[PDB]
Amino acid sequence: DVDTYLSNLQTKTTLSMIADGLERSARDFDAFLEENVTLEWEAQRKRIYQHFG
Amino acid sequence: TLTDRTYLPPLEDCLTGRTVILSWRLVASALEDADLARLTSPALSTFLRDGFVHELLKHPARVFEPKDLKQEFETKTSSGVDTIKKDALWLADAVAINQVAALRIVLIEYQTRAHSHLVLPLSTQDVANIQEAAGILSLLNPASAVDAETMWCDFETEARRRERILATYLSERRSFTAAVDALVTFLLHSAPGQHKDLDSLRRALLKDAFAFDEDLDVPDRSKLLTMAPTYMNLVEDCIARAQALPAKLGESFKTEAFELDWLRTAITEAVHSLSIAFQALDLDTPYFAPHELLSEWFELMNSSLFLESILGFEVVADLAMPARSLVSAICLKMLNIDRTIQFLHDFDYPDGEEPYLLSSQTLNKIHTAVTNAVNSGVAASLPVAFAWSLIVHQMHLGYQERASPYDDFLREQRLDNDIAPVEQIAMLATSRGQVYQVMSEMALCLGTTHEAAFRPAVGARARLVFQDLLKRSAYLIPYQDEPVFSLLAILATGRQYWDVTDALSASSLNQVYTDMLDDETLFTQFTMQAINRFPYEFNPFSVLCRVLAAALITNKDKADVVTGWLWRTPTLTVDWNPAWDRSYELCFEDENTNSFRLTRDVDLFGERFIIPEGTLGRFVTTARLEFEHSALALLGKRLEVKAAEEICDSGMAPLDVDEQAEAVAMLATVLRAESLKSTAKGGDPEAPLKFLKEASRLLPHNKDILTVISDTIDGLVEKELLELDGPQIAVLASCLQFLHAALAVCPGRVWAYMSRCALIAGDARPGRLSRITGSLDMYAERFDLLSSAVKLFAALIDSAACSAVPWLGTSEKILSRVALAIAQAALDVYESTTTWRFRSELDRSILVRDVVGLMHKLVVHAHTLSSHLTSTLSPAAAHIISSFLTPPPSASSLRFQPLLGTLLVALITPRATLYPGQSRILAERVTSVLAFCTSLLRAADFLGQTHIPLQTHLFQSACLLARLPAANAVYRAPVLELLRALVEVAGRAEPPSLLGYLGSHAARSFISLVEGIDKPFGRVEHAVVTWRFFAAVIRNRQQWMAGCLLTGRVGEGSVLAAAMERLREVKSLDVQEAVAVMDFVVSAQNYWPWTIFAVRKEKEVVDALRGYVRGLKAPGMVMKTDGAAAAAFQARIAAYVAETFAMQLYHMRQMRQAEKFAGELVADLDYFLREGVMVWGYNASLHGNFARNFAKRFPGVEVDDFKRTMWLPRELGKGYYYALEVAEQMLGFDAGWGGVKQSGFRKEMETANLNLSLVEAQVSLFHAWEYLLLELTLSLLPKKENAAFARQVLQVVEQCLEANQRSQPPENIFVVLGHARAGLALTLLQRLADANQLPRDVTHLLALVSSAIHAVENPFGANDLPYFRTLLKILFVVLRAAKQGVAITQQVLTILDRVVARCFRALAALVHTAPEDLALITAILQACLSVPGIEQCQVQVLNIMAAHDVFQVAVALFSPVYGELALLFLLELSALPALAEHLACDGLLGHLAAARLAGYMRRTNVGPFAENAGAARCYAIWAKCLLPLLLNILAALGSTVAPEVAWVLNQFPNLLQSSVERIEPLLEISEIHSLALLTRVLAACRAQNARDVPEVTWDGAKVLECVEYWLKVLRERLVPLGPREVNRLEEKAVGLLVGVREVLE
Amino acid sequence: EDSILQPGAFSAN
Repeated sequence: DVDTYLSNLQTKTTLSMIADGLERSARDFDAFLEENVTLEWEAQRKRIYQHFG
Repeated sequence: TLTDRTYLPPLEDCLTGRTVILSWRLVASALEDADLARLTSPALSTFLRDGFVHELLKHPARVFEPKDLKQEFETKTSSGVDTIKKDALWLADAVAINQVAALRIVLIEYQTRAHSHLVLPLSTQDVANIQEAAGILSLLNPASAVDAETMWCDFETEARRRERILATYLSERRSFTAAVDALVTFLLHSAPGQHKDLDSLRRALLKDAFAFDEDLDVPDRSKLLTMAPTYMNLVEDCIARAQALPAKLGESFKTEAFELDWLRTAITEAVHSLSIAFQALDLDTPYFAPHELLSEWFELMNSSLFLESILGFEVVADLAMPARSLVSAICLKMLNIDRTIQFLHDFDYPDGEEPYLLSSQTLNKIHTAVTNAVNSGVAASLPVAFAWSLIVHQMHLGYQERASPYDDFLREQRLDNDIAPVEQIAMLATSRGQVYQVMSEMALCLGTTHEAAFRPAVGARARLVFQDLLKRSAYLIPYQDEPVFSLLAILATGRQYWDVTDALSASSLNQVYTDMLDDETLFTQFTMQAINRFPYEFNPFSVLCRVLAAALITNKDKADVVTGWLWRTPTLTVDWNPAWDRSYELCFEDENTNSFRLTRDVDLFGERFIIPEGTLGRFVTTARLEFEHSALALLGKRLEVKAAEEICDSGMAPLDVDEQAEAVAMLATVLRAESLKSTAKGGDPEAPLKFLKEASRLLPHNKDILTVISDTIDGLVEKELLELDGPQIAVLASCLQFLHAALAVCPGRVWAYMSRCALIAGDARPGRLSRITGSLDMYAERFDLLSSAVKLFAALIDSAACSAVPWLGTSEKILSRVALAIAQAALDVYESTTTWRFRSELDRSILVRDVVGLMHKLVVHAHTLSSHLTSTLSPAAAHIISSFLTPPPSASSLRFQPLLGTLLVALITPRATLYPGQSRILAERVTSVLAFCTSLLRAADFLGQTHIPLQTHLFQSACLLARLPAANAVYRAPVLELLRALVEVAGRAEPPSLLGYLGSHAARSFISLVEGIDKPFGRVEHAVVTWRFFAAVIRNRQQWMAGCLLTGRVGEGSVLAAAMERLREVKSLDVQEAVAVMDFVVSAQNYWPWTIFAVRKEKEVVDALRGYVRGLKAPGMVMKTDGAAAAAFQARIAAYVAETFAMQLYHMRQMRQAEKFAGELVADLDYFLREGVMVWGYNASLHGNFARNFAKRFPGVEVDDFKRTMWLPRELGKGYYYALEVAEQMLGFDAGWGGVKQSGFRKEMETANLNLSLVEAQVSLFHAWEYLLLELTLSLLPKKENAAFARQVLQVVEQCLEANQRSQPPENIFVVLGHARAGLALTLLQRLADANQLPRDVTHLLALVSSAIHAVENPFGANDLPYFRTLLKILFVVLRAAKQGVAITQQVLTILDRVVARCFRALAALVHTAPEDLALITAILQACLSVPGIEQCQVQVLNIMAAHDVFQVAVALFSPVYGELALLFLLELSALPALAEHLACDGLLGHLAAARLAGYMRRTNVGPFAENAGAARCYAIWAKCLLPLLLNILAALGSTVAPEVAWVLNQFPNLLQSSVERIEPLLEISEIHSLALLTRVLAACRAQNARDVPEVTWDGAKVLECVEYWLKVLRERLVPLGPREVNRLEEKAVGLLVGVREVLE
Repeated sequence: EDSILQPGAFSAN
């Protein structure tokens, strides 16, 4: 385990890698909003399908 | 029950390093420097408080007496030990010491191998680097220099190891002697006003060792008086070893160097024994010592020839002179000439002890010893012989009056009839004043000045015997100039002007001085005669006044004696002028007295000084005058007359050059004493002003004493400084000293004169101070000038630093010009000092120290603040920085060679227990040089300097600073600081490899020396210093040093092995050091995680438990409880702990081992829930109150003016933002800063700084907990511990939203919080929605968001765009969580009515950045219209949605991303039936058919994958938005709008063709469903009427065959481009197909 | 001042 950990290690500050979580969140939020608005359009269409009958 | 546990700890600790034995070197250093922290350290406290150490120091002979401790040695060496045991046995066999002492010395040498190696000659690369730095300064030895490899291979040899062991043994002997001497000194002559801990330790040591209790009216001196013979007997063995080296020692080691070292060690031991004996003797001054001991001591001295046999060599003069002086001192002490004469003349028995006077044998022995010493021809016996001669001269007369035991002596050696021998001895001693000269030399070597060989108290108590001898020899030999100069050199010692301080000391130290005014013999013979012989004999009276004013500053009982003598002198005496022969008449009263009376009205200096007619006088054969006057005014008048270059034939003679210099010097010293005693409580603040007024009395109104000094300077500065004789240079030095003295009480006139002094870059006339440069010889005559000028300049700069105020006659421009000239002169002196040839090194050392301190005070004062207060010295600081950071390449080395030479002289100065003055001066010089280097490095780091030419030289200076600490431990902290600053400058600028300059062996030795953080004492200051140094060294690109410091060559002896030992006791360790330890841990983790995290996981059982303990018992609000400043420290510690936990959790997650650790840690976040994201502890109330109170009392100076310029790393203490270190000296001049009962502005400023530090720690904890929770949200994805997790997340969100509303912190001090804590809650709610574990409690959570959106000033399109966007995303996720859940509709309609509409209108008005904001607002409205509470309040919301007429602006913007977003917005608006029909009205169709987009729509290029961006964009805007809107508006009414949609369909058939053609053997399947529903409804309508829907324009054959052929191969053309972060669509598609089967089938 | 190291003068001292 330690062998692979040292093999795949990069010379750089650790506090910068964890920071990437912010970027990843900012890039996931977009897709999450797109899923919100798609499940919303879906819901709306559904309620219309239950309005017409 | 007195073991050697604390004295000699187990060998396992010494070897493993867990406990460094407190060697005698460290104890001696701590006792010599009188350091508070070290003396109060737990280790040294327990070591000294032990009874074993007491018995050892009370019996040093037993420490080295030959004994048989084989059993103890074997028991200690049993349970690298073989080599240690072998060396111990070899040393015990060679030297007569016991085996235990040998083993201890070997262990100490083993622990101190780093120093022994670093004090060795440097390598070849080091010599090459030094030569490159040099471009005088030839203190190297390249002829014998060798490489490092051959130096290390020879270091590990056997012969060299044994030589080093013997050297360490001798050094430890000297250190033990010095330590016990200093301990006795501090215990007997303890200074008052010391720290409570020091007094308690002194009392404990006394009561434990000697039972000396101060609360007893009569302490037990027995055990203290029995310390004289204990060392007088050991001196025998000392001299025996000095005269004969060990026989058992091998002959190969008995080399010249070893013999010299042994002789020096023996001489030092003898001197220390003599000093301890003298101290134990003077402890009981009046009583006599046991004659049984003096007998043996005099026999010893007789035999050894007063140690002249061992001191006869010419290579031990530096140690012989002080040795001879101390021998004479102890001889005169045990002789007690004063008490002896008192007994011989009084005949009364003292009763303290029997004296040698009752033993004739002792008298015979003393007489024969003195005779042998005088016959041998030695100078050391001069004072002792003279004294004895006096005693015999009094015994003879005592026998003549009685013509009892002493008679036996007087008749044994035939000394009764004849008195020839003692008389001849006294004659020889007094001839040529040899006795007086040797006494003066001894006093110089036994004084208080820096030239003294012992400590100040040692010399103060040693001068007592000489003073008593002069007291007792005054009335015998008549008054004469030689005894007077002798007493002057004794009492004054030749110290400088700046050697005067108001430091209160023990009365004992002041005894030697006060005796001049206590005993009548020394009062009516020296003081009275000195006063009477004035100004005729000026030097004695002047020096006496000087020493008295310097010694009686704190003595309030005799503080006005100098003032009284100077203002009310009883008599006058001056030379007689022949012109006055016709102005006197003899009264014929007494011819022997030669009295007379003035007959004419003599007018002197013809208010002016006038003498009344009829004054009596005595002709001293000059004459004395018995007239009362103020000598100060007459001296000032004489100075004025001499400065005016005017001479009066009918007046008194003018003062001589040396006389004028001494006059001005004594005036300056008295003025300084007055200024120092006035500031102290209980004095008079008008003392210096009154003194100056008296000095300027009876003088011309147009000038004062200051003007007199100005005229003197102007007259003496006419010629070139080089063309000046000695005395004129002494006069110039004294006038500069007087200017320095007057700078305090009258800064205005001093600055006004310095503005035109014409001596520093003033004008082009000859006399400038910069012309004294070159390759000259700065002897004592020429050095007293510059050494005073530099200090005068430093005082001027210090006075100018106080720009917040006495100052009549000055201005900003004048002070700025004077400061610039002073800086130029100081820089010229610093550049020229590298060429002068001084008589000694101490002078150059003092000069370098002074100039470096001046430059450092100038540099720090410029960057410490950024307000206008630091503008007076700004041109000067700027000049010095431009000249020390980017100098020209031709004179670049001239400014750097001085520092290199200083470092060389420091790194090759030998260790010596004597001469503490030179040692402390060199230490202060080194510390000043290091501070100056640090200041230059920080200045270069600031202002954006990309190329620092000084770094190349600072690297080769660190090459020497790596070994410099080996000579003195004091340098360990400053040096490290410098290194830290060099590393910091190397970071913000790979850097030059430091290993290439240091070296492998040298670097490893330095690492092994510094790795232990102040182990023998364990102080906090040097600990924080070494932890910041380690953190800075690790943070930079240093990799070799970082690896050698972390690994130790895992870690077994590395810094981390001790950092873990300190971390496992944080519950009791000082919070101040814990912060630095945690900072070091974080610096080692972020850059070297693979090692630190690995070691912590391998030893987590000791760290995780302590972290949990700290977390559980960490209250949130600690201000209210006991402790106010510890709150910030605890917050910083918690922040660092949270950061480390987060980093290790990230590493474990990367290793997939973070589940259990995170699950165990989440239960420790209580302190976080208490004092985490909540930053409301800013308490702006008290800050505003302090600001108002400071602006009301200080209109000119503001509270923000004390803001730091970020020059030095801000401390997390009472000086985080406000510069207190400078304020203490800047605002403490007027009443209000000090305050009663420790109140005022100081305490409030300290509380404000503590609050700011607490806020900074809270922000750090905020970031740490943000990262921790961000990673935990991903870690804790499974369905467990959901309750506590959601509770914690919701509490954090609520605290953030509440802080966003409550009082905000300032933006100039801290970073703007806007957009810093919004994304935190944003991502938290994001992940919680992804997990779908919310309690749908938005009923209260949204109120804070609404209040924030209302009270944000609506910066929709302002600079605060990130803040607006994050608030919008937060409210979006909040309303989405609410949708998942009635009392909600009334609470969420506020956003639909006031927020969405206002923001949309603002965006539509600005757009005339915008795309993303409009899309976010559209998404917000879409997700908000989905709450269940809106499906019933549609009626209520129709009016609010119609009031703003948003549809008009939407259609306007639609008339192409903006059109897309407007279309989506109107679509989501149509989600409500009323709004659906409103959009379905003809308002829509008009623009739908008139839109300019129809231009691109009619073109056949439309398509989903069309190459053109416009075509694809239009196709998407039509597919994703137009069809749902069509269906929505058809739901309202279809029968009426069917013609319209039919016409739209046949007007643009290209869209239908593209939709039915792309799909061949998803957002388009929704289109198919919409078309199917439209077909169904239009067919149902057409079934009744035929007028409408003329053509369907739609095919069933093709579409049916398509849906047939599309119901694994489906993945052929499924390449989703948009979503790439997340089975997804197939289900939806099949659903739509079912819908088709439900509408078409 | 006077005779150096007056060895003969007698005074009360």
